Amino acid sequence: NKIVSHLLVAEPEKIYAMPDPTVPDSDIKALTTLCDLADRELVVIIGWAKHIPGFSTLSLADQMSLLQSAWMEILILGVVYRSLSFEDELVYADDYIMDEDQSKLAGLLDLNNAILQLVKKYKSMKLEKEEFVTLKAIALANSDSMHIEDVEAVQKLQDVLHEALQDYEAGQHMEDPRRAGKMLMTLPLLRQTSTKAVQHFYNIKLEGKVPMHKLFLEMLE
Ligand SMILES: CC(C)N1CCN(c2ccc(/C(=C(/CCCO)c3ccccc3)c3cccc(O)c3)cc2)CC1
Repeated sequence: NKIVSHLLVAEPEKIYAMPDPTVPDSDIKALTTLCDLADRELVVIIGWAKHIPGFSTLSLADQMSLLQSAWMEILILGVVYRSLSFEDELVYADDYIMDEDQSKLAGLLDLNNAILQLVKKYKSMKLEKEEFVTLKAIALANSDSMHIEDVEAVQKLQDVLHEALQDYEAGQHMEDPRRAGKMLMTLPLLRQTSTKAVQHFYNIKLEGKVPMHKLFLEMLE
């Protein structure tokens, strides 16, 4: 329960979405709200990544290559998790919950129903925070960057969290021996949500004027 518990120990406190009650809800209102929210989560994810046992010792050039590859998947994974104790809604933040009608209004119904599949599949198999923490970290390790300096040391980080997930699953879950595989086999749908999400993010020109790669190196200092 070592890495799992240490992952568990390194979760960030809940950050809050804080929508304007002054502004009539709209397309522009929703995208503004979620934009500011993700910006704040990203600050917290650079912080949370630094606590991944092993992440700190790699290149700065490779620390970017992961976050730049994982950050949307990690955003989505958090939202997926908060969303289980609800029904057919997405909990971006405790104070911000979007349902089908609200997705259709932000121009995200397509993407959200996909993320709602991941909500469903996880709750269908009663996912545990220990499993969430360890999967969330796995997604950051296996983001498949195009350009890694130590293509060896990353596989180490993958192999460790991989072991952690088997050791834990073997341990607290002997009811199902083909269960980490099940857990690992959700990773694909989570890539497709992220891939579509990232594409939309560009199509409506949300990247701003400093490239994401530039912002990630700043924070990692
Ligand atoms: C200027 C730059 C530094 N910024 C800009 C904003 N950007 C951003 C905006 C929006 C998002 C999300 C979404 C979620 C839609 C899923 O249904 C999104 C994606 C594409 C288009 C419209 C909404 C998001 C995801 C999960 C959690 C969450 O809080 C926010 C992420 C990131 C981050 C960086």
